[PDB]
Amino acid sequence: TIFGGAFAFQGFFDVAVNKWWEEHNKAKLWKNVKGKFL
Amino acid sequence: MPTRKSNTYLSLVNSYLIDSPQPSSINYWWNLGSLLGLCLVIQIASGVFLAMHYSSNIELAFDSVEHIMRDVNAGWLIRYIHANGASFFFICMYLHI
Amino acid sequence: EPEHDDRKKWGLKALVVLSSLYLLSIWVKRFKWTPIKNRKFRFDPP
Amino acid sequence: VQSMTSVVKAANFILARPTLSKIITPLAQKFTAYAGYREMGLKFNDLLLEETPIMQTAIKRLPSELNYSRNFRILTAHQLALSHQLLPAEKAVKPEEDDNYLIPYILEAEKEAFEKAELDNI
Amino acid sequence: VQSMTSVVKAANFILARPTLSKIITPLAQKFTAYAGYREMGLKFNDLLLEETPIMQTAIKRLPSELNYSRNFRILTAHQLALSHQLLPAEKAVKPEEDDNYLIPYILEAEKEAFEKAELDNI
Amino acid sequence: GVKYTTLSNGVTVATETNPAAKTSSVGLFFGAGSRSEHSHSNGISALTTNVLASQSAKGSLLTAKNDREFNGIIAQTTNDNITEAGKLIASIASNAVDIVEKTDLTKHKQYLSAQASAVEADPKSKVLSHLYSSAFQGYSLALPTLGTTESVENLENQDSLRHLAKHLVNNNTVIAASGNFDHDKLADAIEANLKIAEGVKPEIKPASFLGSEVRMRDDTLPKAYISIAVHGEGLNSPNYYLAKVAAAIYGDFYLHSTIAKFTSPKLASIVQEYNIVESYNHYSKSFSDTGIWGYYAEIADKFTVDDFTHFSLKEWNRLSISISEAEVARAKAQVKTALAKELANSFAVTSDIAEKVLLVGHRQSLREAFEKIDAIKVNDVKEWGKSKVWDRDIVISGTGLIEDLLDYNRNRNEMAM
Ligand code: HEM
Repeated sequence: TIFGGAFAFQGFFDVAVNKWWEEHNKAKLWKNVKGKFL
Repeated sequence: MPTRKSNTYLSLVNSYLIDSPQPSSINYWWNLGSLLGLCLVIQIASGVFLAMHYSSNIELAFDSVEHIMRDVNAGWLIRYIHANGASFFFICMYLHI
Repeated sequence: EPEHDDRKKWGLKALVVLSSLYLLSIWVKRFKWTPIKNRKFRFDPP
Repeated sequence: VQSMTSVVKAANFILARPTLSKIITPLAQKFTAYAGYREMGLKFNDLLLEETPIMQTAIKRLPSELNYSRNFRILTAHQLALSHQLLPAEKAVKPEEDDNYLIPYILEAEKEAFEKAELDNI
Repeated sequence: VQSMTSVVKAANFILARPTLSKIITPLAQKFTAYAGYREMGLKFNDLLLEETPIMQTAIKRLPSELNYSRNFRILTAHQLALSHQLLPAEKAVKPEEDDNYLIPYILEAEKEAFEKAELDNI
Repeated sequence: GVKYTTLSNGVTVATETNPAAKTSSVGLFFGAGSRSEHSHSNGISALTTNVLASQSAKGSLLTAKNDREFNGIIAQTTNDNITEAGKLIASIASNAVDIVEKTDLTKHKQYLSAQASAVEADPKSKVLSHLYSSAFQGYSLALPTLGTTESVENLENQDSLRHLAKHLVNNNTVIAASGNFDHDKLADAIEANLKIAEGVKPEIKPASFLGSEVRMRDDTLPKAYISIAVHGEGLNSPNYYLAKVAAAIYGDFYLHSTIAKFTSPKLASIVQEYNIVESYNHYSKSFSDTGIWGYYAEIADKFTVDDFTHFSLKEWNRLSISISEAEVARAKAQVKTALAKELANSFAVTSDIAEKVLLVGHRQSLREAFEKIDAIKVNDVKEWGKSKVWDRDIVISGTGLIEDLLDYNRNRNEMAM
């Protein structure tokens, strides 16, 4: 019963943090840099 | 009698954590004790999750630690939790004393 | 420190969650202690 | 730990000589004022370590009115420490109310204990 | 576990019919004799599991003389078990002495408990 | 014969005339209790009523009725002497100011102060009296009905004379009666003898419930006395009888009574597993617009106060869940009998009819009350329980051996699960 809210909070915080982290570190990630070294 | 006082295990848990009559005037310095307990617990937990991947052999010890850091999922997290939790355990113990 | 990226990201998640828990615990403690914080006494012997 | 009898004996040892009383008594008064217990509504005797058979016996023999006043003072001090607030100078325990009310009973209990020890040791 | 009322009801269910009584009663007597409790100074009622609120109530409701006799029988049985020795047939509890003295009290307690449960369940 | 009569002036004469009444009583009431006082003049309503009730009676029994809301003098006499009693109180009331002006209050103040102290001595009245105040701290309803020793000692004839002139007015006064007598003869007798000054009905001073705990830990007493209650429905509330029904579900208990082991309420069976409580009493006290619903309990063991509060409050939770039809049927019947019992004595009904006529303006006979209670289903009780009990703020009072009574948070948390 409790697991529902816990999972909701986990998913919400995970998605928000991931989006913010990727946006803030954008230029420094491998995914965005690979194209230059292709 | 409430079930928390009749059952022996719940009776003990009650006597120690539920109706334990603490003085009303105790400030936050009296919460270090429980903190230390938590520290011990986490250490033990981390320690166990390190024993599952650590090798006691001298030639394999350090290499096994690096295996934990680099290859084991969350191995770095548990290793650092254990190492820094030793220091934090002693910080809590020094403030305790 | 190959885990550096993931280490700092997990640290961010942990800080967010623990800070939320800490603020909630402060609120709940000041809450539970209002009856004792606001407690008064009177002492009226003959 | 130190017997109340011993500290009273030392205090009388000093007070009997103005040469040392005139020097220490002002210092003692300033120390007690700065000790900070008065602002919490406590008297010196309230601070004494109760958890000692001699101290428990002395408390049990305390008159009803003094015992109730002491209980109220202790409760007020606990409430103040809990609320992290102090009585103003108006409500604080003035120096003259530190009457050392509990010392006579503690000394009686100490004398009884010392007499017992001295008598059974022969 | 089984309510004494239920076992008494079953026993009366059987005993009301000689067709089954004439067959089982001899077997029951032989089985009680072979049970081995009589040779230790115990009656059937002494074996009953006391640690039950109904049973504790029934014992507390027992007359003084019966209670003392039961205490002596239990003590004698414990001593015999401890000494690994048994009473001879002369000193053993005769079959006619198994009077089921405690059954009425247990049945009264069971009736009270069942009445409580029935009344509060409506 | 509940019929009402309005005199040439606005005074209403309500009489519960009924044949086969053992004795008859008449009483003049004005709606000014401790509610309509303030701390400086607290107890003046009781003092002024005692002075009036202290007047010589022509063989009648003058007694003073003092209450939070209403206050008046009641005269009890044989049915044939009721008209004399009616004319008597009109004489008492018309001459109220004159009597008080020359009256020496010193002896009466001693009697009133003695009453108030005696109330404090009795642990139940202290706990209840403190309980009512703690719920309504800051408002006039918190004042003791009979006042307090220090408050009374400052009373003076001017205080009461100001009080009577404010409250003893035609619109704020009612006349109650009961017994085997003709209504018209009593009304005519009153009209020819009652002369009182006109005035507006004083606005009833507001009061609001505030959950709080008042502890008077008294370790020299042999038993722990506690009461816990919530903001129960008061008079002129549609749930007034519903609140009483809810209280009767848990009913009363006394450990040393022959009925203890065989009484219906679930809490009674629970507490006997350890002899937790010696006596407890569930009640629904109702004022003009506010009521307090809860229980009073006396615990003869230092170590079982917390156990009782836990179980009693746990039982309250069952109002909103798992309440049985048998309990509601029992509570409905028990309240109906208790309601009828209160109205047996002619004195009791005279007080009751005065209370309703003042505080609600209309009264319901037992016929109407039985029709209302009989219609209370299990659901209606459960909705009331959720509204007024489930997770609602409690007010706690306790005087003796309170050390084991756990603090407010613990008890209050038991009100929900
Ligand atoms: C009070 C309890 C404990 C304390 C204070 C403690 C303290 C320490 C400290 C200071 C280190 C050094 C780590 C570093 O230098 O980075 C360490 C390493 C280690 N401890 Fe603990 N320890 C405790 C309990 C345990 C337990 C319960 C286990 C196993 C169940 C354990 C197993 C290990 C292992 C395997 C290492 C080395 C593994 C690695 O660093 O990769 N310890 N401990």
